Amino acid sequence: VQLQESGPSLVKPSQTLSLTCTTSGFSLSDKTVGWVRQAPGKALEWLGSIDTSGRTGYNPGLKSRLDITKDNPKRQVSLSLSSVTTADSATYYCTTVHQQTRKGCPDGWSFGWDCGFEDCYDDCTDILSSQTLSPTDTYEFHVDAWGQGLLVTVSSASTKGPSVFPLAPSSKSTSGGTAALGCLVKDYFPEPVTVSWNSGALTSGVHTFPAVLQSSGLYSLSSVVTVPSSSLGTQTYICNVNHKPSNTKVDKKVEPKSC
Amino acid sequence: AVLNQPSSVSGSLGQRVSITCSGSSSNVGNGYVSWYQLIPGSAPRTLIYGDTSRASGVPDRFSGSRSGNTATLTISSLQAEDEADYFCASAEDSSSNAVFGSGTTLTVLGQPKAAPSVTLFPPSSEELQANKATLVCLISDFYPGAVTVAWKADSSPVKAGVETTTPSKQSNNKYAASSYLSLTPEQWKSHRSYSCQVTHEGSTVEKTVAPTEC
Repeated sequence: VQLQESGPSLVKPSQTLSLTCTTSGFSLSDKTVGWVRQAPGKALEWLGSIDTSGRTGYNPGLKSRLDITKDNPKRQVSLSLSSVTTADSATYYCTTVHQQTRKGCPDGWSFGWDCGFEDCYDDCTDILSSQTLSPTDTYEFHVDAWGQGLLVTVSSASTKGPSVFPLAPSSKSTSGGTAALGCLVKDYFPEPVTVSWNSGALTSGVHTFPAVLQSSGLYSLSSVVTVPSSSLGTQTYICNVNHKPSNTKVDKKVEPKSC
Repeated sequence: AVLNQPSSVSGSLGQRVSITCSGSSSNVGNGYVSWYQLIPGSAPRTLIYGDTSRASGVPDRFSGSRSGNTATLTISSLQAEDEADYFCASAEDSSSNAVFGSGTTLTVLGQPKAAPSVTLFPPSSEELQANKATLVCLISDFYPGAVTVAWKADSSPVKAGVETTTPSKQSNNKYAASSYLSLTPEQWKSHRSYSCQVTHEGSTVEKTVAPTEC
C-alpha cells in the first residue's frame, strides 16, 4: 500500500492550501483515506477523511475550512484548507483509516430482536414492563497505513534555493585513521532539505544536522561524513542536496585541502 | 480537544514503563483506543488498535489496556529502540472525528557516557569569494545530550553572529549538535584565530582555525 502526498511546500497567509494523495495497492472503494497533520512541537491532529461510500467527515474545529474529495479511477484524494495562518504550518500525512460505527445495547440489555421477536430491553421475559432504551452507538477509528508526509510552511516570505559550500578535510579535521568532511547548505527557504553522499552509495558515518533559522529568516544546515583518512587522495566525495520547495538539486564535490 | 497524556516519561533499559491516556466517556469510553509511535525522521507507526490488538510488526513487549476512560500503553522491558514520542487516539461522537492524545516523549536511560568529538571548519574559499564567511563547529558522538558552546576571536569572547542547534540523536544513538559563527570576510581575515569551545560534563574541548594556516 503506497500513499504519496503532493502539493506546495509554501503557502501565503489567507490563501488556500491544496494537497493531493496518490494511492496504489488498494481500491478507494474498499479503504477510506484520511488526513492527519503535525505542527512543530505539537501533537498529531486529525483533519478528515472520505470513506468507501464517498461520505466525508472532518475535525469539528477545522470543518469550516476543510474540503476533501476523491477520484476513484485516478486513485487520488484531495484536501483543501482555506484561510491558512502560521498555525497551519505542519507535516501533512495521507493515511488509510479504519472507520466503523457499531450499534449496541448496554450490559444485560438486549435489542428487541435479540429478546425474541430496534430498541434495547432489560427483561426479555417481562416484555410488557421492560424499558425501551435507544441503542448507544460506538465509534471505531485507527490509522492503518501512513504516508511519508509533506511539510507545508505558511509564510509571506519567498522561496529561496540553497547555496552549497564544501567543508573540506585537512590536518585539523583528521582523527588519525578517520577524517571528517562535509557540506554547508546555506540560506534556503522554506524547509526541508535532504542530503545524501555519493548518490546514496556512502551511508555509513553520515549525519545531517537540523537547520538553524537565522535572523535573516533563512535556514542553513550542515551534513558531515567520517571517512578513512587514507582515502582522501583517491576517493571522490560528493554531497547531493535536495531542496524540493525550490525544485533544486545541487551536487558539490568536496576536495581535500593540501594544508 | 486532546486526550491527556504525560508530557514526559523516562525509564532505564529493561525497566517497565507505562504511558496513560485519559479522556471522557465520549472518546476513550467508546472502547476503541489506538496508539502510535513517532521516531524523528520516520513517519508515524501504528502500534495498537482496538484497545489491545497489536499492529503488524509490533513487538510483544508493547501492550495496550483500557480501564473506563483511561487507556494505558505498557512496555514490559524498555529497550533502546523504544525512545520516541507516543500518541494515543480515539474516535469521538463519530468514527470520522478522531482526537489524538497530547503526546508523550519517552526517554530511555542507561547508555554509556561519551565525550564529544569536535570539528571546526573555516570559511571555504568558495564562500569567501562570494563575500561571505561562516565558521562551522560540528559536535558529535556525545552523551548525555547537553553541551555549552562558546566562541572566541583571538582570545576575546564572541558576542555576535553565533547560532547553535539543540542536540539531537545520530543514527548510532549518540547526540550531535552544530554551531555557526557568521562573519564578514574582513572580520575573518583581520583576526589571528577563531575558536569553538565545547563544554560537556567536566571537560571542555576547544578547536581553533586561523586564516593564515590555509
